[PDB]
Amino acid sequence: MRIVPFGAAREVTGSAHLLLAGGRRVLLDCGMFQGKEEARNHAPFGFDPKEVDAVLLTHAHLDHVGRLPKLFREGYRGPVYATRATVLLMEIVLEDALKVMDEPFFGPEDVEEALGHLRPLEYGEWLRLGALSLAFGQAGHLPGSAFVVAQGEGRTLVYSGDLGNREKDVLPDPSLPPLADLVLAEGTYGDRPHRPYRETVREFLEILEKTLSQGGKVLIPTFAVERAQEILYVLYTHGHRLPRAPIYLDSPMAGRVLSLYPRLVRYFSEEVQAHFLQGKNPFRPAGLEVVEHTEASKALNRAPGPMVVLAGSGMLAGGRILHHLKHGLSDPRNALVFVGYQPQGGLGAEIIARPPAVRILGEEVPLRASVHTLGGFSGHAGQDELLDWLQGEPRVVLVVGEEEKLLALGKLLALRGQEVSLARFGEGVPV
Ligand SMILES: [Zn+2]
Repeated sequence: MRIVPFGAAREVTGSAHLLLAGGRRVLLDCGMFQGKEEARNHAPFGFDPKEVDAVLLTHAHLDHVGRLPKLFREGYRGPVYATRATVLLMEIVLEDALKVMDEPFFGPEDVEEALGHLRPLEYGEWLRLGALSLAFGQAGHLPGSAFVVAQGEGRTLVYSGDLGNREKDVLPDPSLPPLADLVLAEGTYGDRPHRPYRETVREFLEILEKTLSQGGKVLIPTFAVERAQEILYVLYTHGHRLPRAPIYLDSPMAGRVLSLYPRLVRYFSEEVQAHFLQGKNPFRPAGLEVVEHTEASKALNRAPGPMVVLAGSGMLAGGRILHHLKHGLSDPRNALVFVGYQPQGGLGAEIIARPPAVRILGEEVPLRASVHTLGGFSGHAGQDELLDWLQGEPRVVLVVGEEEKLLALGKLLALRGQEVSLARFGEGVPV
């Protein structure tokens, strides 16, 4: 038994790892490369898709599912297991990827073909292929998120996928992994832990209080898959002490996802499940409004506050949020609140730099609006949490993250007495 990395090796995008054991060949995740590496999506998988017996999916994010349609595109026709949640979320996610995609590497034909082979698999359910036994573990990174426990040949392998940030309240706690012979783990935040959730929420409400009372606009760039609605959960549960203001979820995508949430109750925390039981939907705070078209979205640019606005892209790589910033950043009474990680060398980091003005949609705009960075809202397990999850495991191979982060995590693991290595593309590791 051995696992072969085929993405997310000394990098963060591209998750896909071939499991070779018991004459069977299981594909663990199959995501697209993003950012600067985006062209690699056109390159070859590094293995014959046609020779895959089955593929498992940890969660619906593009960086872990994005290259599945390409897998079918080239022949593969086996089953693709995932949680109901991961399945339903994937449809929304992929149809959007198709639509919002400059240079395609797969077609609509490849999409339904892929969606068509998806087969449900829930936490604690065991799959069997030859002597190989597979099952999903609770990851708490998204609804339906999970880590893979592969067991066979007298060995045991644990694949982490993306471990969530246990401190938040929407998803349930990640599960400790079973003691394994080998753990293929992520390290997005191998260098540092996040600011505590609790105090992050507090600082969050603080910002809203001040901004909303002076009739300002609270701008919140956000991803449409889970971050957008988690922010709406906070609003929903602290909305009793917040000044009245319309809440605009300026992202059709984010809405579709929201609509789907009620159908996913089981996948959330006991707290979130308790609300749904009282007949209420904690993802819909008062005055919530989902903006469908550009016309209304642009009117919000020139609409006096107070108002809370949410829009993507979450990395500010484009989207309606730019238009909101282009017209809301020069008023000191408004507040920009980053709730997601901002890549370096981007407008995000650039804005946090705090120059006198910034370029947006071809126009240097004075930066007076106050800026904030609430990292406590990260959906990834921080370094302290990483060390916890990984505790006790004899051997660990690192994926997902930048060399440095992974090395930082590595060093700590090593000094702890654990064996470790950063995965390499192609170079398999013995389970
Ligand atoms: Zn993810």
